[PDB]
Amino acid sequence: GPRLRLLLLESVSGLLQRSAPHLPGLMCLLRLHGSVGLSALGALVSLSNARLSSIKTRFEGLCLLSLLVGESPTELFQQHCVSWLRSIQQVLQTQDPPATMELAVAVLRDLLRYAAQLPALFRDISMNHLPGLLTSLLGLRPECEQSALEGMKACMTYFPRACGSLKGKLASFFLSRVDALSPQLQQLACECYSRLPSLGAGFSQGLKHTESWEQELHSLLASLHTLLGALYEAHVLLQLRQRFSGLARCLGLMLSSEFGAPVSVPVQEILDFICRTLSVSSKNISLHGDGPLRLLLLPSIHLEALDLLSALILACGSRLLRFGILIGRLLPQVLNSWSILSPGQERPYSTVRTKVYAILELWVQVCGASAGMLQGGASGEALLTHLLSDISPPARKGDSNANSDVCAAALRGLSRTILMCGPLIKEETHRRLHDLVLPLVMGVQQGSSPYTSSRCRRELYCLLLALLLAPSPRCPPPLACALQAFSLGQREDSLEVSSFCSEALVTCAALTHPRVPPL
Amino acid sequence: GPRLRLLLLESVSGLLQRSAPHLPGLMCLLRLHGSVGLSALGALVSLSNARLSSIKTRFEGLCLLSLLVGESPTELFQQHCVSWLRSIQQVLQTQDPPATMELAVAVLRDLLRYAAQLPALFRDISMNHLPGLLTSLLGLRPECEQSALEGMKACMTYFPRACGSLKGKLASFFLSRVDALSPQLQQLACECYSRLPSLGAGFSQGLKHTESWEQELHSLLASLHTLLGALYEAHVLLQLRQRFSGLARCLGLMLSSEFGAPVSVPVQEILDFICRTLSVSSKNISLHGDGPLRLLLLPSIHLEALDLLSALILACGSRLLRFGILIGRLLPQVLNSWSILSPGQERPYSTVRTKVYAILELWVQVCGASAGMLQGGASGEALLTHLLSDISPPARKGDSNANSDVCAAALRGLSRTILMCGPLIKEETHRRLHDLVLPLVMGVQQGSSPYTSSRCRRELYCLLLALLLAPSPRCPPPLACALQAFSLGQREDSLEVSSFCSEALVTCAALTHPRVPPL
Amino acid sequence: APMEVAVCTDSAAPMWSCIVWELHSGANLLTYRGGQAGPRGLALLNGEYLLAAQLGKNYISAWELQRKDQLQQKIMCPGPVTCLTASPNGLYVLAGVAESIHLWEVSTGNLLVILSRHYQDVSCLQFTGDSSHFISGGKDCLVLVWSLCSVLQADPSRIPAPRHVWSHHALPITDLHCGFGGPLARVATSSLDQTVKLWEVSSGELLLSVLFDVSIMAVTMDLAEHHMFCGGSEGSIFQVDLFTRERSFHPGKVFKGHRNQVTCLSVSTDGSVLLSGSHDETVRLWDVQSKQCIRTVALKGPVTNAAILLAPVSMLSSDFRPSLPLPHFNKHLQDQLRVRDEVRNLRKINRDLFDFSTRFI
Amino acid sequence: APMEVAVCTDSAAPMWSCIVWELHSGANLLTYRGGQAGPRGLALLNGEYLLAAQLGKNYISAWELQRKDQLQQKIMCPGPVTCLTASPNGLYVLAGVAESIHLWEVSTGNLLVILSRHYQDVSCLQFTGDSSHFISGGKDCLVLVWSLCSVLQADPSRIPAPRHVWSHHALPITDLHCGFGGPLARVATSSLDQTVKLWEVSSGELLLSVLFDVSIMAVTMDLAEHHMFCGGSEGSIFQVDLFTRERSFHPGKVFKGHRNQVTCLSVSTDGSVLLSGSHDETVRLWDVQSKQCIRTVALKGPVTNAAILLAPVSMLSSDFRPSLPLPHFNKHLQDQLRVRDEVRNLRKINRDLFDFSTRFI
Repeated sequence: GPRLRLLLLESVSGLLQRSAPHLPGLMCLLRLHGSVGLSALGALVSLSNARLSSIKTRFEGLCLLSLLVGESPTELFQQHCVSWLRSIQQVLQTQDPPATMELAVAVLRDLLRYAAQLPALFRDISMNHLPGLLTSLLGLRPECEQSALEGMKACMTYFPRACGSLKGKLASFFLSRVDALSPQLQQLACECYSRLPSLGAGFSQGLKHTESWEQELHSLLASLHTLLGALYEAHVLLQLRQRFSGLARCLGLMLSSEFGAPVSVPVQEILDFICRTLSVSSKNISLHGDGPLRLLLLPSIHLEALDLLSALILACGSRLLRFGILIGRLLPQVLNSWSILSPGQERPYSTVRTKVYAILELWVQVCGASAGMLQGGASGEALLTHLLSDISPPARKGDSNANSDVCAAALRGLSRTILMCGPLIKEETHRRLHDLVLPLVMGVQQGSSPYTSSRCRRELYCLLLALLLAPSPRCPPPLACALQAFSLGQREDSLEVSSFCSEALVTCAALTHPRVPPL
Repeated sequence: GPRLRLLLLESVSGLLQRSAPHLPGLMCLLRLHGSVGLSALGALVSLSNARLSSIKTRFEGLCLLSLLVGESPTELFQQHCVSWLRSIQQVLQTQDPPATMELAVAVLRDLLRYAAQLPALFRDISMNHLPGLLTSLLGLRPECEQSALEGMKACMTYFPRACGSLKGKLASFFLSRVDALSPQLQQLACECYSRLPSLGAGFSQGLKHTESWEQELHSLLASLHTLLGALYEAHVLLQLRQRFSGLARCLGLMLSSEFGAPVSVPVQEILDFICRTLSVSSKNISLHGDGPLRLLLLPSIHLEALDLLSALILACGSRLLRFGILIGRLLPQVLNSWSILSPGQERPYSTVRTKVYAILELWVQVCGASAGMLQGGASGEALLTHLLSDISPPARKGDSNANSDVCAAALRGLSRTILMCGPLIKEETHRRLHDLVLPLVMGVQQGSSPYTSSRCRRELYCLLLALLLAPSPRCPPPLACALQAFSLGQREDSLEVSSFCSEALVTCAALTHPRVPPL
Repeated sequence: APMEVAVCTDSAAPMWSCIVWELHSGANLLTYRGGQAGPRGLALLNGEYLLAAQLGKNYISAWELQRKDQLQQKIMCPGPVTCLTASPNGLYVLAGVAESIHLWEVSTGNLLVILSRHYQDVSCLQFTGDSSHFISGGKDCLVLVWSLCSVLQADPSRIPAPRHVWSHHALPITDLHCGFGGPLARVATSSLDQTVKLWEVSSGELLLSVLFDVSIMAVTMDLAEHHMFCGGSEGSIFQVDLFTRERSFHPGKVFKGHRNQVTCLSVSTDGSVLLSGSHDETVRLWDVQSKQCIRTVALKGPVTNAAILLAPVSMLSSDFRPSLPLPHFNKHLQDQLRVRDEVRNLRKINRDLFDFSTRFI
Repeated sequence: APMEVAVCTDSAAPMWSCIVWELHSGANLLTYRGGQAGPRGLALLNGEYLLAAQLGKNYISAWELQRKDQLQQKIMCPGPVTCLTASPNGLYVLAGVAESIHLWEVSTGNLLVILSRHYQDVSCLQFTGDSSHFISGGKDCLVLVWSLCSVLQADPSRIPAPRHVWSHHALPITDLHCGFGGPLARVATSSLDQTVKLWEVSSGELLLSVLFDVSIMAVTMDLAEHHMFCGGSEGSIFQVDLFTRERSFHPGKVFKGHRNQVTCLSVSTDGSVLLSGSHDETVRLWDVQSKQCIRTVALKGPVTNAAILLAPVSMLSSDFRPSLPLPHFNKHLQDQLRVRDEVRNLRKINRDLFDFSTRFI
């Protein structure tokens, strides 16, 4: 050696002062060698500071300081972190191009992450520097607002207590950006706004933090209800749609992000809001005035409600078991809302159906065998009919892999549901699945179908293995036909399909050659 | 509816002529509704052409034409494809900002993909327009060179025969960019250059194409050998490194890409080159003059050779079985070359080891039970020792998930190798794996270790299931302990780990409750 | 299996009510005092709380794993508590209150449902591995299998019904054991009719039935279900090999050394070590292979509870505190939770950093 | 199972040498003429070529699946060819030339290795499902299990050795059948010593041995290995249930209707239909459940080959041509291939397009 490579870099740094474009490659090589992790380190630090001092070589010094922060020894880091932080803060107010600001913010995020784990350095950095760093981040140019957000995020991730004094001001910086047409800026603003309740001291074992979190969630729910009522009552409709999406994404991020203190999650209120959003399908809108614009905007509102439901499911887990009835009534309702051809082409509303099937898969994942999916009732029957319609192939301009992606999502949902709830599932469902899937796997190996994509074939083989693994106790699965299908698929050209078929054949050998006598 | 939404968009297009930022969102909604994919379509086409005619509203018309090409009916597309192509070509020579050029190139790629599948339209577009489109793409500004490449790629993907007349010129455009410090530009240039042998008529069932492919491969091998000999003989060393990486990536792309005609792949020559590249580990370089720079550059050369080996494995499949001895001697040699601490921190040369383990996993995937890995000999023993060292946890500034990623790669390789070759593998290997893995899975649920990442825990549970599924016939696997570990992991907070443990428990129930008597 | 521990309670409880001691060491890792836990009335909630149904009382006491005499608040019940269990995921608490089953959710403490399908007092409650189903046995000689989904999602107008009703036993059920899994799990029941029955949860079928010459007061199986250990009413433990509907055990497969009825049976994770608590005021530790008593521990009264379990970080860390406090469990018929190891790896952060560096260039 | 077909060859072959006909229809889907294929000498290479070891000759003929009389080039061998097989992946061709096994790679046509471990003529060659191992049986009463990895990666100085040598049979081997899988596969062998043996490939152990009163000339199993069908030397097919090391079959499990020795046995994918070719110049199609002859097809000579297999797109598409020509197979001791369905999906292209559109803004 490390000393030899470090001395090499110090000596051949004279190319900079032209190997500036080569500097990132050399720097990746230096961190790959692990030479950093001390006269050589001190010389590198001094050269980095000298480069940062100038206004034309700031990129080189910033890269050097990025490497230093990345792989400093715990001794060098403690003694030089304050100087590096001051240099980064000074660079953050230089009227530099936004790429320099982005690099400085990334380095600052690394520095703050590595400084928060040193109790002696943490408190010093916090009290003596964090308000100034936040003020500098708030003072960036509009063109660099994106960068500022990451910096703010960093300050709110590792130093939350010291961000409280400016918390309200930070809020003014976030509401302005949650209604932003740029998806990355809007997502980052939502992520920053979701961290507001965690700022401050949080006295009494985070009681203040819990109260702030609950108040923010209730305010977001009220605002979402007002926006939804306004939407369902030209440019203004688009503005309300954007604000609704931003607010709902903020609420979903608050649901599905780490928080310091325990909180009380109102499940009934969020579920009532989701149902209210999903309860306008196609006919309540009608067609008059701005009615067609509402009809155009409706799938985006439905997708945003589905994202909210996904976040709630992730946050709560199996605790939503007593609302599973509502969830299993909601899923086929959304499927019925957006269901509508020539072979090939593409069915409309495919994204909404994929989101619904992902919701189904996630729900089965978090609820295990208690998900209660495809287990009787009108809602389960409707969901199964939609799934079987979306996985069936459609039996001149078009795509060879037509409707492949909804097919793959439905296959994933069906295979997970079968693997986890197959014994509980009725035998007619299993027989229908066999009669639909066995000809499919036999015919994919032997036109324009969803199964021209290898991912769909992999999901179909996964569903076949799930039917073998979790069958009805009263309906034995077709083992020989599935074995033939797996043998055919292990000779397929696609690597993922053949590999899955090999592993599935190993599992089927376990299934076919028992090790202990049965009972 | 569709007619209502299309008429809506036509009427509320007066916002453009300000909802221009809202136009992409409206356009995504329009393609999600499936309203396109015919008076409304004709009006939309006319409005798009009018917008493209002006120099300030070109983005709006380009977006509209993108949607039209995306979801046109096969009747409208045939009648308007020539006009859309001419408009795109006209836009491609306008001295517009590079974002407009990128959008136009994306739309052109979609148009060419959808036009090549219509035999009547294909030949007309080809002969009457493709040379002019290629000339326009070659004539773009340097700042838009990136964009040009995609366009060229499109022209070489769907209209290869008509690109032959300019093929040589295209080559001059690609060699200049394969030695490019921008990773995206270099990758795109390599992808474009790998398509050169497929251009032209290709007479005699692609005999000319096969000959051109073989000649290009041999020329690339000779150039790579010359570059490697020069490297192992300041700024010039970096230039040769960049050229070596570009040429080797071109060769790997030629190996692992679709080609029209059958070709003869020289496996011995490429393997000899890979071995020659990998045969300089640490001591041949020494330390004098530019020696340390060669030592710095060496891991990148080794990684590029490993990428070449990966491409060769993907291209050839199980046909490399008779070179598997060389492959299994190479892998532990590279592991020994880059092996070097305090708990936590990070081991150096981690990327090279991850690449080696990915090579191992891919080799097992393509060779099945014939991979012959960990099945006796010094090379297999060395590989196993390296794997077990890289998956063992290391039993103040640092990362909690230290060395997690090499651990995950080694776990994936080990689990795939066990699942596919476990019965052939000796029992002492299985016992060592049990003694190392069972305490690990029991202790992850109960400091700074690689297994603080959920992905490593998921891979460890996958390895446990592989040991259960493919054990030695003479060494029974520990079933009760693995069941306890899976039960503990299904209650883990991480969703992926708990879901995998649930599915693994279903598989273990299949393994524990036989359905037929044994033999 | 890092430090398997044995958790034992007796009836007298002069100075200690519960004792946690290492299997191979025998030293008292942890102690708890305050009451007298009843049979089948000991549970670990979420690996962080110790719930004990008080013997002959109408309430359930709670302890923290790291604090002695940590009895603070009680779970009031309308009648006497006969059995108590917690779901392995730690989300629900079941108590047998007379002939009924009370279900509480640990998230809110609400009394979710009172199932009154048994016409006699409930003797034992068990969960499956994944908490999808729970099995109840009572002195009504019935074994009821309840789907948690059906029980939780029931309109109070239509009372929940058991997924399965099993009435093959002729005398009151004394113990239940559930294997790993959910629908694919198997349940072992033992009765005073000298019979141990193995059922399949999903099909509801009777897989096996073994008859003994004495009443079977306890039953358990190893995780791999290789064997089945049945503790009788005369201090004799029988081992039945599940590798061989309607058998009839007849007397090398029996453990000798207990004097009074063996009421608690537990098997270590590896299945080589067996724990047995009896009414002779003794907990014995046996080698499964050699049928030899490894260890004998004397208590001050008849053993009511005894189990082998993997010690969580709670029992090992002397500074452990529960993440959430125990809620107030309502006596009559949002979610409190912590919202939230997917941290970016090392080439994750490095690839982000060099993407930024390249984007500068 | 879309259109399972039966591929049959006889000895006389007056006008047709090979016939492919639908199982449930019986109409000749395809025909081939030119020679007389020998026993065990019929193979399908890569689902696109038909290789036939000529009866009593030193060469192997080839046909394209869509062309009659498509005999063009021959695989010369130093001696007479007794058996012929191709790996299921279509990469290798094995031929039994006298006492030796010649291995060719279809990619280049090179004679990779000549294994001469048998001291008598090789009677039959089989591959496993994943082509990892191949099993050879000869008149030397030996069953040899070869790892393809070991055989291909051998220095010509050190001759390759079998992974397993099985000498439990006392009379020459007449047939081999390999189950699905590689190391975990099972192999059924049948001998003139009236015995059918089931072995495990990995451990090399003998799992089962069934003794009959007549010599067993053919053997096969279904994919799930539920049953085992053994065709004897008197025209009787026996079914042995593998759900029950050393048995002894004694005489409802036997198929009646063949007169001379049954030499070919094949089972449909579902296992409900059995194909049997005999020396009585007849191929019979049986219902497995009812043991009743569904169909009888008369040929012009003793049946040498008969199999049931899923018809590839080659047999269904009348315009099919092989992707690669057959190489020249060298007579004495880079890669020619097509380099390299991962096409971007619909939100793949849409997400790329809207990323571009947003990047403009």
